[PDB]
Amino acid sequence: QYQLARLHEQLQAATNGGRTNIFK
Amino acid sequence: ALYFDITAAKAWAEWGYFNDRKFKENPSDLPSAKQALTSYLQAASSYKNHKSRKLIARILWLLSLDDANGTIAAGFDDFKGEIYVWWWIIFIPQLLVGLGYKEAPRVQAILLKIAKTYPQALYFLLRTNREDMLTIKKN
Amino acid sequence: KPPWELTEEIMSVLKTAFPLLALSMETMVDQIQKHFKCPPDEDAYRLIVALLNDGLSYVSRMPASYAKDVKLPAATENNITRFAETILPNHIRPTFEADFVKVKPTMYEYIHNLRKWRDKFEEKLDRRASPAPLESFAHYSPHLSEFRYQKFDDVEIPGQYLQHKDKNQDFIRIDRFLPNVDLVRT
Amino acid sequence: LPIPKVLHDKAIQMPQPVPNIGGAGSGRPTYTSGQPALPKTPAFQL
Amino acid sequence: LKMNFDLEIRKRYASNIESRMLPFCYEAGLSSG
Amino acid sequence: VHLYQNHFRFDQQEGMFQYKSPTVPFSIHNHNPYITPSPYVPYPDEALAAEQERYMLTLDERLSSKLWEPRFERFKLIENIKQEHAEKKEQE
Amino acid sequence: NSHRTMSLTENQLRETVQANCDMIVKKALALAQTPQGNLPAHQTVTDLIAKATNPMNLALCDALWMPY
Repeated sequence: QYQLARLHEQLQAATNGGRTNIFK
Repeated sequence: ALYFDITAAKAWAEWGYFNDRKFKENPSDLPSAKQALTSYLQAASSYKNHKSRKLIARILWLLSLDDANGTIAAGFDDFKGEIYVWWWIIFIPQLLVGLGYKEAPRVQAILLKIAKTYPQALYFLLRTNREDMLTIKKN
Repeated sequence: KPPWELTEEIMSVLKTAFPLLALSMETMVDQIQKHFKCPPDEDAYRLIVALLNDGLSYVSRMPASYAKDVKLPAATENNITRFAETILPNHIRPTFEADFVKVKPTMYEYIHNLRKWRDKFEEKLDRRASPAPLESFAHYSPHLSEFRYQKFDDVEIPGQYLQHKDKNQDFIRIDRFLPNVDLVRT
Repeated sequence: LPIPKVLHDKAIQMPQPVPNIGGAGSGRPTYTSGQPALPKTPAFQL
Repeated sequence: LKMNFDLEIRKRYASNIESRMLPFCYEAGLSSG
Repeated sequence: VHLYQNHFRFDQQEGMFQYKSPTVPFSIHNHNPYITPSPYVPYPDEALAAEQERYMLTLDERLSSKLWEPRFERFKLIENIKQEHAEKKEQE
Repeated sequence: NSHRTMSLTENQLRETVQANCDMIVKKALALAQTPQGNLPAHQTVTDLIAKATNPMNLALCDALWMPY
């Protein structure tokens, strides 16, 4: 739970909240 | 604008600066220099607000570029009004030096005016100049 | 006309108006000029320092003259002998003559002796009683005893017309000279 | 303008230690100022 | 005008009991804390 | 995926991911071409040491506790706010 | 002082005065300029300070100047 929340927060920060595609 | 103004020194200042630039670009248009001198005198008489010192410096610079006939040094005759010699006090050394360089009458008039109004602004410098001239000319 | 004629005309116009003020200013200037000139010791110190500095500058500009065999070139002998002759009190002239006017010294000895004389004069000037009474600089103390009581008009403190102001109604007037004078060596 | 005599009680009490409020943070070496009369000492162990 | 109550709750995933208490208070609705 | 000493990132990523994630530094006598030189330098067992450093860092709020993975959230928030404001202004 | 005027020419005085004023104004304008790229504002002053503090050219001064 805590690990999943931390990972989700990190991914949201990295992707700018879904505005950026880093996987292409 | 000068045809409509009453106490506008800015118009005189701008006209004088225009004529000064025109004389600078072409160093043979003495009438422009004379008009600039007259306009500077008018603006200085109109200001009386510590902004006349730059105009006085420009007038002194213009006076030293005159010819034998003294064409430039005629705005004084073409200008009517008072002088307000208080704003010329900072330039006493230049007037003292210039009273032996090609324009003695014009600076002597101002120095005589100062001698009757602010004697303590002029006494020491005049005394030193007199001693220096006496030593040099007739040692 | 000659500049001095115009200067005299200006001075005459200035004197015809404000006669008492002109008289007061002239008297004050004359007293300052008369009673505030250097004594002979300070003149000797000043000239010694000037000569030493000139010698050092010459040696710097033209090296190889600092050896113990170069005989005082540049014809400074004329300056040295003139200074020894007509610019010294009788009390120290024989010693300066015996030290310099002789052909003995080279540049090395020249600079050595100049340094010794400079040290002597510095030490002498440093041990005076610096605060001197003002009444000692006169025969009847015009500046101290009587300035406030033998002036015919008010005089401003000099130097206030060099500033950028719009009126002189608030200029400071001289009230008094303080009775103590400092002696300062640069 | 008015200067009352005595002064009321809340204006003449001695200062007490106060915490850091504002939400910006503390210990930042920047050019921000904010200051209470008497801040409270941080905890430490030597 | 308002208070961003969701910015303080997230700190739960960042003495210890005090640290964990405030997010719980804000989540429930206790503005006082 | 690109691998580095202590971080990694995807090919088209402008940030980095840490592996732990979900001269004379601090001297005023150093030199670089954009500051003036200093006149104090030529022209361009362990328990005791730890205890001394701990004593010297007393009351230092941020450093004493430490004795660091930036994410640029405030910068991204400012960018988003500015973009939204510009978009709103475009309409009017 | 040169005892070499012999002309008292207005044009010569005008030209010389203009040239000298231009030189001084150029020296004053160099200091107030900012760089083009991403450099700090007062970089020219920093360069002049480095030049003035260099021991290589401090050693070429006079002895009475006392460069030390």
